[PDB]
Amino acid sequence: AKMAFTLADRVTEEMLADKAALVVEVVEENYHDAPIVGIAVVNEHGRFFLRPESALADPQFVAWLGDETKKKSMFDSKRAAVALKWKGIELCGVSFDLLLAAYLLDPAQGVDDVAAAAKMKQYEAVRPDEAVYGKGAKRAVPDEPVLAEHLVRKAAAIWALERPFLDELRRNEQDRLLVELEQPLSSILAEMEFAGVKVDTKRLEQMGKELAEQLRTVEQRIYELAGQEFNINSPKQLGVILFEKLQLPVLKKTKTGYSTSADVLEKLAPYHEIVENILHYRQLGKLQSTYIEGLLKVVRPDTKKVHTIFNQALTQTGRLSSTEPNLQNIPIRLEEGRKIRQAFVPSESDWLIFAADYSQIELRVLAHIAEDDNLMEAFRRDLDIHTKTAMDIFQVSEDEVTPNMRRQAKAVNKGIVYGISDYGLAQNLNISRKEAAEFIERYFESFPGVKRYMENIVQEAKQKGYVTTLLHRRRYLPDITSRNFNVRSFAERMAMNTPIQGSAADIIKKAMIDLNARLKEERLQARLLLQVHDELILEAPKEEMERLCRLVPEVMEQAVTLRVPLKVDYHYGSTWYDAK
DNA sequence: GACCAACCCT
DNA sequence: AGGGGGTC
Repeated sequence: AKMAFTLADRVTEEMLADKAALVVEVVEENYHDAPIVGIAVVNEHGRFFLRPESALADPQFVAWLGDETKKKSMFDSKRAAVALKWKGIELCGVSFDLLLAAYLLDPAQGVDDVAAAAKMKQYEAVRPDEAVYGKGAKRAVPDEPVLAEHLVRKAAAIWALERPFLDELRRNEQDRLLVELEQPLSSILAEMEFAGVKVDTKRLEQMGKELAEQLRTVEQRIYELAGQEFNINSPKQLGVILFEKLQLPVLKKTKTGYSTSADVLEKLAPYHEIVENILHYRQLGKLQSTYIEGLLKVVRPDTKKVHTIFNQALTQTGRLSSTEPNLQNIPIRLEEGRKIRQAFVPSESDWLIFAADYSQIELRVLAHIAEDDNLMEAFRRDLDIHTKTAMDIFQVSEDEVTPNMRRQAKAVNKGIVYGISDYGLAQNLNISRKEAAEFIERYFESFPGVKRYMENIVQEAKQKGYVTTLLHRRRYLPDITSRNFNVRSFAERMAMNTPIQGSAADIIKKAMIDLNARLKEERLQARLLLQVHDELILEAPKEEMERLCRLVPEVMEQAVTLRVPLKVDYHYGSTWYDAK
């Protein structure tokens, strides 16, 4: 049932209306320096398909793309915007992004194409991308009539669905969240991804060489200690060596066999010297395969940069994620892995890396939303929150908090944030369930506002069907009324955690927007490179460091006003590693 | 190609 | 709480 459209050979004026749905199709998953395979425009004058070689060489089309007063409705405008950046072309005037609209309305739908968004409004006259392009090894751009019809159907769907999505967003009080936060963020993210992060590949290659050697040493030790050679990475062979040949106790069983997770191996260590070597082996192998080799695979040889993609429409809480590479999980906890960060360097000579991070943003949001007097006081006094929680739950003075007490109060604080239960805290602290329940009980005795919040939010999630964040992000929790304890309990944890994690995500997004405007106003050459949930990483000329020291924390702290202050710490240095 | 245990981050 | 090799 073909949809009517003009398969245009040249760009004409009626294609350049000041309101249109626009599709700029980039089929490669990684859109950096990738082909644009076709273009489609739908507006008041009709529906059009243009070949990219024609349209992107046409000066009037390029000027239309870059004209802020010519409004476009798209799906996943950052994909388009980034692909066009690599071709030297600017995309402006995107006033509606259907991907981001669908994500705000319900993140649980997993909307990743136009067809999935359209289904939300009983619009089905468009195919899923997976049906048009196929999947896996059979993934292919189809021939032009099939391609052109698909792109026009997508554009037509966008044109049809804008009004219904914006109506619903408004009813939800999410219209400003789309227009003033997620859409402008999307363009900031596009700049970040495009700029990329410079990598010292030589330093990485030498790290790889050293690891290679330490891995050979530990691997031989392991075969010496096992008394035979085997695939250390094989769960079958390793399970046989540990739990049969060597008779180590079986403390945990996997669905398919013996468990060898790090928590289990740490318990087995006293019984045999093989265990610490296996652990060290896995630590090095992780660094080698994921971080040295993985990173070296994705660095662009021409520029020596990595260009991540930030998925802004994926997480259930409002966080971003990062892929190919993931720059939000670069090792930091153990010193040997943290050195990987010495390979991330400024993109120009005499530039430095600058990192700013919120101090305990999740707990401070909790203090604000729960209005707990004790917690709010703690933050208003800028106390070490974990020491203070130790003092209250153990009923001791600051002098009497031992390192183990602080470690445990810390785990409780994480637990309260992730809404965990006597059971989940017990596993984390390696203790009994009754003991955990005693900690939680003491916590709530000291922070009765937090308890009140946890109760109130679970009830609100049951009453309304969802919970919300500070800036009106939403998460639907239909399992909250389940009669199955485990399923219900998980939904309740989500009710408790989501306004905390999600409101934190809202605040840092708003900081990024405010910061980008300030950097411009000041005409600084400093640029945002990365976000890592509660921190922003920038590069700038050494001559701008002193100004950034004042400017960046202040923008991040003033992003919203909460009942308690926000606090931002910062550092800078020659490499990401040194920015500590 | 798809899963799953495993492990890196906040 | 939220993400991003071996074995069939």
